[PDB]
Amino acid sequence: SHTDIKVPDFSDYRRPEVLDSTKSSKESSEARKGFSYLVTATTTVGVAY
Amino acid sequence: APTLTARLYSLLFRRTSTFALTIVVGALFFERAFDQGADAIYEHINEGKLWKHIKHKYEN
Amino acid sequence: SDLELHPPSYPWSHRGLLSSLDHTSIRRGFQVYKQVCSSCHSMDYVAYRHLVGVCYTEDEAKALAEEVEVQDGPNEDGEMFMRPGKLSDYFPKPYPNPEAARAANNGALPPDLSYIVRARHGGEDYVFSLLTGYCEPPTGVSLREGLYFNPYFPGQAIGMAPPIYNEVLEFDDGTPATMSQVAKDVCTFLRWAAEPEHDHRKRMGLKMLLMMGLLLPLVYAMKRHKWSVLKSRKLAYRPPK
Amino acid sequence: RHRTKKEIDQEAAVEVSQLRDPQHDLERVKKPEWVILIGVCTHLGCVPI
Amino acid sequence: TNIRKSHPLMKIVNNAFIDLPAPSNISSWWNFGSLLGICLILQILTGLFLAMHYTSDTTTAFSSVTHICRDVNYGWIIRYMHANGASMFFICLYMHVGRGLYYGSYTFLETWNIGVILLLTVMATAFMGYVLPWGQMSFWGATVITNLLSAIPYIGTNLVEWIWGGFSVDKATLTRFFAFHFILPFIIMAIAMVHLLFLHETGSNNPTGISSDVDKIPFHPYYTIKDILGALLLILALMLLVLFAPDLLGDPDNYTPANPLNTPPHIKPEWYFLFAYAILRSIPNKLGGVLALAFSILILALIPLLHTSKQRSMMFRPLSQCLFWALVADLLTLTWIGGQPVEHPYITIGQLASVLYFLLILVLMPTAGTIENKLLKW
Amino acid sequence: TNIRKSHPLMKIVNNAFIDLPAPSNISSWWNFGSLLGICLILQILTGLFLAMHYTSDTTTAFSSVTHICRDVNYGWIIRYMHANGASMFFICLYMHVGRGLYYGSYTFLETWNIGVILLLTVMATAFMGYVLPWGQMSFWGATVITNLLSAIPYIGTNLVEWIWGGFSVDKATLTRFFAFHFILPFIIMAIAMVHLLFLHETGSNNPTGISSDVDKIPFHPYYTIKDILGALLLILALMLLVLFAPDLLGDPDNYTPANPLNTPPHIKPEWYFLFAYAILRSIPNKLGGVLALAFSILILALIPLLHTSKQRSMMFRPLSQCLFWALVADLLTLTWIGGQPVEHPYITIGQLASVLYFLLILVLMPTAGTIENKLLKW
Amino acid sequence: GRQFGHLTRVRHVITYSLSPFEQRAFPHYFSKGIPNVLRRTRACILRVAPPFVAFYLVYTWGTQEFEKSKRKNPAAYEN
Ligand code: HEM
Ligand code: HEM
Ligand code: HEM
Ligand code: HEM
Ligand code: HEM
Ligand SMILES: CCCCCC[C@H]1C(=O)O[C@H](C)[C@H](NC(=O)c2cccc(NC=O)c2O)C(=O)O[C@@H](C)[C@@H]1OC(=O)C(C)C
Ligand SMILES: CCCCCC[C@H]1C(=O)O[C@H](C)[C@H](NC(=O)c2cccc(NC=O)c2O)C(=O)O[C@@H](C)[C@@H]1OC(=O)C(C)C
Ligand code: FES
Repeated sequence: SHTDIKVPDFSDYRRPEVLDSTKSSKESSEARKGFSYLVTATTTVGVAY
Repeated sequence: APTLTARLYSLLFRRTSTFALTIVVGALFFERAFDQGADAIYEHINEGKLWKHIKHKYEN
Repeated sequence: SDLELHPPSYPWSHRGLLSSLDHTSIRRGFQVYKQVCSSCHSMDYVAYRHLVGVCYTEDEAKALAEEVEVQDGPNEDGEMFMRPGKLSDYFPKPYPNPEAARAANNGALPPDLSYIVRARHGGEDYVFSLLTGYCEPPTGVSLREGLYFNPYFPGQAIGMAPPIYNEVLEFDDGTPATMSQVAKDVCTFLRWAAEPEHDHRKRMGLKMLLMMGLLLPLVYAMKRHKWSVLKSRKLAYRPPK
Repeated sequence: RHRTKKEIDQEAAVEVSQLRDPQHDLERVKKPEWVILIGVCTHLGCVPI
Repeated sequence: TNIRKSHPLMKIVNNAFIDLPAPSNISSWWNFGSLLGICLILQILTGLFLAMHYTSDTTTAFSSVTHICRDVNYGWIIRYMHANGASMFFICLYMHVGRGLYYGSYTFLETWNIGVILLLTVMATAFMGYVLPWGQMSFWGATVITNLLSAIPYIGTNLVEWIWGGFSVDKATLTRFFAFHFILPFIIMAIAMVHLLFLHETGSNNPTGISSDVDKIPFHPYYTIKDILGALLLILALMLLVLFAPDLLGDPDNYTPANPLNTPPHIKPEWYFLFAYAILRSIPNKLGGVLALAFSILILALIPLLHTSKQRSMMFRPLSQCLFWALVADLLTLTWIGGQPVEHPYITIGQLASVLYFLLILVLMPTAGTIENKLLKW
Repeated sequence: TNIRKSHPLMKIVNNAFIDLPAPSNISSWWNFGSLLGICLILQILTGLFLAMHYTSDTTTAFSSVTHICRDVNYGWIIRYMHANGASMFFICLYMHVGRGLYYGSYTFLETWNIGVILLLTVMATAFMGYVLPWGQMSFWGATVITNLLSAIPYIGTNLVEWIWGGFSVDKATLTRFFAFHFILPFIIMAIAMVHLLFLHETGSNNPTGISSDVDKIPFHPYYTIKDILGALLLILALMLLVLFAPDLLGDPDNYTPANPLNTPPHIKPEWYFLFAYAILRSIPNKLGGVLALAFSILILALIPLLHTSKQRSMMFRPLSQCLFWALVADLLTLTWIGGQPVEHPYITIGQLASVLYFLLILVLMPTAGTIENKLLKW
Repeated sequence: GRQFGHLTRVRHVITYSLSPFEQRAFPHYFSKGIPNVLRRTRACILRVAPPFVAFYLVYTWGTQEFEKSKRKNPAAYEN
C-alpha cells in the first residue's frame, strides 16, 4: 500500500537538461551547479566592489 | 567539448578555495574595468568638466 | 504682502539626473560674486582653494587670493598686520559686526551666499528669478524709501538694490555680460557654493544605479534558488483507511 | 510698540468679560500710545509676529 | 558533536538566525525587523563618524557640520546617509507597527510593549538629533516641542527650564542634547535585544494568524537570504535619497544658523512628527493639545485591550481591513495637514482627522470586530 | 509557580545574583568583580554628566572643564569623582588580575581571555579619557604614546597620522578621542556580560583551587550583602580622594593648557601606566621598546600556557607564593622607576626590573611549579 | 525558545520536494506571474483603494479652497 506512493511529476519546474527520464543527470551536473555558483560568485564580486 | 559553465565549475567553483580565489581575483579586475567604463559613460554624457578646460591653462 | 508667486523651471545644465555643473559657467559666476555681491554678501564657507579643482588652476587661485588683504596672525609685539593672499582662508568680507551690515544697507541683512541655493525654496530658480525678476510696482502699493519691488519675494518689499544689469565683465575668451547671462552664471556658481560634492555625488549615483542593476537581480535569483525547494514542494495527506 | 490713536480706541472697545484672560487694555499699559511686551507666546514660547 | 550548538556564544547566534524555526509563511511585511536593525547599526555607525568631527558649542555647531560636508574627506555622504537613514528608520518603524496591527501581532504583549518603548526612544532620539546642526528648525523645533512640558500643571515650568539649563534654549541645551543623542541609541540597542528575547518565546506570527507550528522552516537559508535581498532594497532607497535627492525630505532652513529673535512663520517638526503635530494644534488647549499628543502614540499600548475579534490576523476580515486602510489614509491626512499653516480649510479638516483617528481606533475597529464575529456565527 | 524562575527576564537576574550557587568559601579577593562593575557604571554615569557640559574643540576644551568645576552646580564633585573613579577602576582591575594569578583562576580560558580584552579596552579608554581636558600632560601624553605605532615597520608613519587626523595632535585628534572615549565603555559593558556569561559556565574558583561543588551556597543573602558592604568600602576610598585629596593621584600640570612648543621635562602617563612606561624606555630601541611594551600586557594571555603545577591555587605553594610577591613588589618597582627621570640609578635598576618581570613570569614561576610537584612526589 | 522536534504533533503527511540545482528559480515568471498579481490586486482593490481616493479628493479640494480663500478674497470691495 505504501507502494501506491508515486512521486508527483515535476517536469513543470525542471531545468531543461533534466527533463528526460532516460538521460543521466550527471552530464548536466557540472553545468547546472556551475551556473548557480557563477550567479553567487558574480554577486559576491559585486558586494566586494 | 562540454560547457563553459561546466568547465568553469570543475576548474574553479568546486573547491571553496579556488572558488574564493576566483572571486578575489575577479573583484580586482572588475573594480578597474567597471570604474573605467563607468566614468567614461559619466563623461560622455557630460563635457563641462575641468578635463577639457585644462588645455587652456598649461602655462600658469 | 500675504499673497505670493513661485518660480518656473529654468532648464539648468545640472537639473537632469546625472548632470554635472557647467564648470565654465561656475567660473564666470565667481567673477559675478567678486566684482558685484562680495561688497555686501558674506561667503564665510567657500575659499580660494575650494576653487582649485573646480574652475581655476593652481597658480590662478593663488593670484585671485592675492588680490585682497586679510588680517593675519599677531606677531611678537602682538601686531596683526596685513598680507597678500594665500589660498588657505576663505572669503570673509563686507562687514565685521552683523549690525554694520544694517548700518550700510538700510536696516537689511544681505545673508551669507554659501547658504542660498539650499536655504531658499526653489533653489537656483528663486535666486535666478529674484535677480532677473525685478519689476515695477503697480497700483495700490507704496514703498518706504528704496525698499525696491520684486514679485518673487515674500511680501514684495525687499531692501536689496537690483545690482544686475550694471554690465561688468572679464568673461575671458568672450562672453556677453547681459542681465540674463550674468544671472545664470551667479546661480550656477551659487549652486556649487552650496553643494560642492554635487558632481561626485551624481557620478557615484550612476555607479549606485549601475551596481544595483547587476546586484538586485542577482541577490534575488539567489533567494529564488533556495526558496525553490519550498516553492515546488508537494503535499499529500494519507490518513489511515 | 507705538500704537496709533486708532489702535488705542480699538482695544478700549473690546468686550472684556468674553476674554480667556480678562484684562482691560488700560491696565496693561502706562501710556496708551505705548504697549511693551515680552515677545514670548504663552502656549509654547514661540515668537509672536 | 556540533560546536555550533553547545558553545555558550553560538547558541545565541544559532537561536537568532540559524536554527530558529520560522513560518514558511511570512512575507515582506516581516522584513522591517532586520531593516530596523540595520537602520539602528548604520545610524550608530555614520552617527559615530560624524562625532569625530562634530562639536557642540553654539558658536561652532553649524560650522562643524559644514566643515564636514565640505572639508572632511567624504564627510558629505556620511552626513547625508546619517540624515537620510534617520528618515528611513521612521519609514520602517512605521511600516513595522503597521504590519503589527493588521496582522494581530500585538497579541504578544511583552514584545509589542517593548516595541512601544522602542518607538518612543527612537522618537526621543531623532528629536535631539536634529537640534544638533543648530539651524533655524533646530532652534524652534527644539523650542516649540520641549515647551509642551510647560502645560503640565503646577510643575510644567520647572521641568522645561530644567531640561533647558537656562530660561531659554542655549549653551546648556545643545551639549545636553548631543550627549543624550549619543547614549540613547546604545540603550535602544539593548532594549531591542529584550524585545527580540520576548519574541523568541513564541516565535513569529504570520499572514494568517493561524499558527505555523505545523509548518516551520529553518531560518538557515530561507530568512537569512530573504533578509539580505531585503536589506539591499533598503540600501537602494537610502542611497537614492543621499545620492540623488539629499534634501527632498529635509526642511531647507535648518540651513541658515539659529536666531532667538526670528522664527519663520511656517516651522514644523521633521515629517515623521507631522501627524502628531496636526493632532496637538487641532485642539484649542495647552493642556488638551499636549495631552492629546501623548495619547496619539501611547494608544498603541491600548490596542491589545480592544481586540474584540475571534480571529487574529485581518487576512480574512474585510470590515476591519477597510477600517485599517481608512486609518492609514487618515494618518497620511494628518501628515499632510501637519505640513500646512493653521488656516482656513486645513484647520477644520485636520480637526476632523484627529477625531476620526481616536474614534476609529477606540470605537470603529473594535466594533467592526464584533460584527464580524456575529456574521461568522462566532 | 515562582515567576522569579520562569519569566524570560528574571531567569537572567536569578542566574546572576540570586540562585546562582557560589563557594561558601570565597573571600575578599572576589569582591573586585562587583567593584569593577560598580566602577564601570559610576564611570559611565559621572562621565555622562560631564558630557552635558564638556565640549571638544581645542579652543574651548580646557575652558569647559573649568566651567564645570567652578560654574556648573556641583560640577566639581562630578568631575573629581569621574577622574578619581578612573584611578579606582585601575586599582580594582589590578587587584582582580592579581587575585586571578595567585589563585589559578586563569584556568577558565575563555573567561580569563575576555578579561584581557576587558583590560586593554579600559586601558585604551582611560588613555583617551585624559587627553580630553587638553592639558600639558594631555597633549604630550597624547603624543609620546600614540607615536609608538610609528615604530611599526613600513607603515608605522601612515597609521600614527591616520589616528591623528593631521601631522600632529590637534583639531582632528581631540574630537576623535572624545567620541571614542564615549563609545568604548558601552562596548566594554557588553564584553563584560560575555565575560560573565562564560564565567557562569563553570561557576567561581575559590581560595583552595579545589572545587566547592560539595559545598555551594546561594548568592541570595550571602554574596549580595557581602557585595554591598564591599561596595561601601569602595565608596569610602573613592570619596576619600574626591573630598580630601582630589589631586593626590593627579599630575599637576594637566592644569595649564596645551602648547605644541613646550614639553615639560618630566612627563609620564597617569600612574597606572608607569610600570609599562618603565619597561618601554628600559630598552634602547624604538621597535624593541614598543614591542616589549606590548608583551608587558599581552603576556597575561600567555600565563595559562605555562601552568606547570599539579595544584590550582597557590594556597598550598610556598615556592610560588614567594615568586608571586616578588612579582608584585617588582611591579611596584617598575611603577616607581616609571615615575622617575631617565638618569643614573633609575636607568639600570628599571632595566633590571624589566628583565626580572619577564624572566619571573616566563621562567621562574613555571619552574617553581615543577619543583613543587617533585617535592610532593607528583 | 522552541526547537524543531519539540514543536507540535503531525499525523499522516507526505512532502515531496526537489533539489534547487534540479529545478528553475523562475518557473513561469511572467506566464504565471502577471495573472496572479492581477488576481491578488483584484482581490484587494476594494478594501485598500477607497480610503486613499477619499484622502485624494480631500487633498485637492483642500488646497483649492485654501488659495481661493485668500487669493480669490478680493473678489469685490466696491465703493
Ligand atoms: C548678484 C549679486 C547679489 C545676489 C545674487 C544677491 C542675492 C540676494 C538674495 C538671494 C537675498 C535674500 C533673498 C530672500 O530673502 O529670499 C539677498 C538679500 C539682500 N542683499 Fe543681495 N544680492 C546680490 C548683490 C547685493 C548687493 C549689491 C547689495 C547691496 C544693495 C545687496 C544687499 C542685499 C540686501 C539689502 C538684501 C536684503 C533683502 C531683504 O531681506 O530685505 N545684495 N540678496
Ligand atoms: C528599535 C526598533 C525596533 C526593532 C529594531 C525591532 C526589531 C524587530 C525584529 C527583528 C522582529 C522580528 C522580525 C519581524 O517580524 O519583522 C520584530 C517583530 C515585532 N516587533 Fe519589533 N522592532 C522595533 C520597533 C517595534 C515596534 C515599534 C513595535 C510595535 C510598537 C514592535 C513590536 C513588535 C512585534 C509585536 C513584533 C512581532 C511581529 C510578528 O510576529 O509578526 N517592535 N521586531
Ligand atoms: C549613537 C550613534 C549616533 C551618533 C554618534 C550620532 C551623532 C550625531 C551627530 C554628531 C549629529 C550632527 C551632525 C549632523 O547633523 O549631520 C547627528 C545628526 C542627527 N542624527 Fe544622529 N547620532 C547617532 C544615532 C542616531 C540615531 C539613532 C538617530 C535616529 C534615527 C539619529 C538621527 C539623527 C538626526 C535626526 C540628526 C539630525 C538631522 C540632520 O542631520 O539634519 N542619529 N547625529
Ligand atoms: C571590565 C573589567 C572587568 C570586569 C567588570 C570584570 C567582572 C568580573 C566579575 C563580576 C567576576 C566574578 C566575581 C569575582 O570573581 O570577582 C569576575 C571573575 C573573573 N574575571 Fe573579570 N572582570 C573584569 C576584568 C577582568 C580581567 C582584567 C581579567 C583577567 C585578565 C578577568 C578574568 C576573570 C577571571 C578569570 C575571573 C574568574 C575569577 C575566579 O573565578 O576566581 N576579568 N570578573
Ligand atoms: C561613556 C561614559 C563616559 C563618558 C560620557 C565620559 C566622558 C568624559 C568627558 C566629557 C571627560 C572630560 C571632562 C573631565 O576631564 O573631567 C572625561 C574625562 C575622563 N574620564 Fe571619562 N567618560 C566615560 C567613561 C569613562 C571611563 C570608562 C573611563 C575609564 C575609567 C573614564 C576615565 C576618564 C578619564 C581618565 C578622564 C580624564 C581624566 C581627568 O579628568 O583628568 N571615563 N570623560
Ligand atoms: C550584528 C548582526 C547580527 C544579528 C544579531 C542581531 C539581530 C538579530 O537578532 O538577527 C535576527 C536576524 C533578528 N530577526 C530577524 O531578522 C527576523 C526574524 C523573523 C523574520 C525575518 N525576516 C523575514 O521574515 C527576520 O529578519 C533581527 O534581525 O533582529 C535585529 C534587530 C537584531 O539586531 C539587533 O538586535 C541589534 C541590537 C544589533
Ligand atoms: C545593574 C546592576 C545589576 C547587576 C547585573 C550586572 C552585574 C552582575 O552580573 O551582577 C553579579 C553580582 C556579577 N557577579 C558578582 O558580583 C559576583 C560573583 C561572585 C562573587 C562575588 N562576590 C563575592 O564573592 C560577586 O560579587 C557582577 O557583579 O558582575 C557585574 C560586573 C555585572 O555588572 C555588569 O555586567 C555591567 C555590564 C552592568
Ligand atoms: S501658538 Fe503654540 S507656540 Fe505659539
